[PDB]
Amino acid sequence: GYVPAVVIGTGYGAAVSALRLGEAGVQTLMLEMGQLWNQPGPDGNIFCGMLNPDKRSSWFKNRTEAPLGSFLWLDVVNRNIDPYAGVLDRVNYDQMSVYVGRGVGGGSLVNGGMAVEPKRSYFEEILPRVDSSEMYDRYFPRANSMLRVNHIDTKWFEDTEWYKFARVSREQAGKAGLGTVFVPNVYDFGYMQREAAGEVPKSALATEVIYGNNHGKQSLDKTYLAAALGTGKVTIQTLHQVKTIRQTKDGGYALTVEQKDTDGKLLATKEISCRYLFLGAGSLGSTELLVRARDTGTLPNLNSEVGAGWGPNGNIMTARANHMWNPTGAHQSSIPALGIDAWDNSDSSVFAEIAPMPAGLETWVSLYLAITKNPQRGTFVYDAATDRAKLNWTRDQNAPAVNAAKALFDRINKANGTIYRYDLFGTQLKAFADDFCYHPLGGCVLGKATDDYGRVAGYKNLYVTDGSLIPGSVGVDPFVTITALAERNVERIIKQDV
Ligand SMILES: Cc1cc2nc3c(=O)[nH]c(=O)nc-3n(C[C@H](O)[C@H](O)[C@H](O)COP(=O)(O)OP(=O)(O)OC[C@H]3O[C@@H](n4cnc5c(N)ncnc54)[C@H](O)[C@@H]3O)c2cc1C
Repeated sequence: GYVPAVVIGTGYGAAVSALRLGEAGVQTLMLEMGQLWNQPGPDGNIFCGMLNPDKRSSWFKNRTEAPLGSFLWLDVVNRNIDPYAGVLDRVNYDQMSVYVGRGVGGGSLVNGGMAVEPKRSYFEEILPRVDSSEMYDRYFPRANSMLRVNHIDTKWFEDTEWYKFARVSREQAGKAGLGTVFVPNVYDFGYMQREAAGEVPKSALATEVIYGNNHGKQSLDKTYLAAALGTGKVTIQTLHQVKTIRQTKDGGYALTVEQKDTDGKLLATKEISCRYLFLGAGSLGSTELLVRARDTGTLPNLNSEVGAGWGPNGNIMTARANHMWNPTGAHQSSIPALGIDAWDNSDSSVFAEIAPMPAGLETWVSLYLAITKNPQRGTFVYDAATDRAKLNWTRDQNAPAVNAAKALFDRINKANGTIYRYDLFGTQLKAFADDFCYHPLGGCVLGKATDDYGRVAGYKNLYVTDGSLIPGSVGVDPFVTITALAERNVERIIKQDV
């Protein structure tokens, strides 16, 4: 039925939006297509780990997959599974696979927790219509506080076997003149210490992250969404996927919403209507809803910019083979702590996460997730035949990202006399994974598909809140930027529209 505000999804944009709506007294319903992850499974844990994947690992696939970079060591643990409403969805497009979370909390359930503010001068370049002073003065600090960002104890970091992998890359990078930075996180680093001491159940130190963390990680269900529920004005319905959006004849918006079980069986189709409609379905999900609505004629006044301007945050994965005297360790925390910041806003810019690997024995490999500045963009194009958005991105559009990553890591290899690994990303020789994305950005870009606060052009009381707003790149891990921009946007929307 009717409810004043509906929020589609429960990731970062959605969670911020719902909390502030509820605090403003607006009764709000959040619709999430995945599960509320709170039921102990067959091992007594909510989530499966990376060395024991099961159906919970995967959104409707029939076989588990190894985390990218890890196939050579983790294919042995893969198994056939029944298609199930699991937590991590590998979404396959023509020449790009985008990985997204599915559940109450969205990507916050599956991500590495890295909570980083973009460089102000880069923010100013990518979003020149946005007042950067309020972002840096007000909204970024608010986001970091609410998200419960915290910082690793450097003495513990320096001492612990669980971060040897990070220290090895730091030393190697330093021989090339390259520096590292500590990366703040939403994973409780005090908890992580006690894990190493054998004092509390392990999660990051038990090879968990990408299928969820049973402990330690402050995903959005614990932070913004808990607070939203606490207002008394917000509820969350799960296993509810919004399919269509239209503008009702008498005002407001109406949604068709499918309710499924965890096996994917359709239980019901419901119409839900509202006064205020907020899209927080992610870069992929929000954009799909809007291209569908435009091209099927249910939101005919959407503009041509809906679908445009997508990029993978310049994501490239690569790996180096260490010398035999530089082992990375059998025990690697699943939460990154250091990055290589070689980001100067030029086209050679790279911000690289020093990524753990989950094998649990010594491999001598250093793994990196590079974030680059690549101007190429893709477009989501509605396919009416299959009722799907398709992402028009081709692999050659990642050549600038590969080139930037390669130039940086070539400097490190030259300084150390090391070589790449070529075998971590399939049988063909391939040192740079260039057809995945963890950080999808764009599709409904701020100021192009929307006004400067995410109001969808052509419509009143229709808002986009999430990664689809970002113009393809932020130069850092994106969730803090999504969160801060959503804080800015919803405040203003409530003040002027609600
Ligand atoms: C492996 C991995 C590692 C990452 N590591 C980091 C990191 O360390 N730091 C960082 O900053 N970022 C990281 N990210 C990226 C980060 O998680 C995303 O940028 C962020 O979650 C995007 O937030 P969002 O609000 O746009 O959407 P999401 O968090 O993707 O949330 C969208 C939600 O909407 C739901 N949904 C979608 N369509 C519908 C629909 N039609 N109806 C109902 N519900 C719908 C989804 O199921 C989901 O719960 C990582 C991501 C992955 C996958």
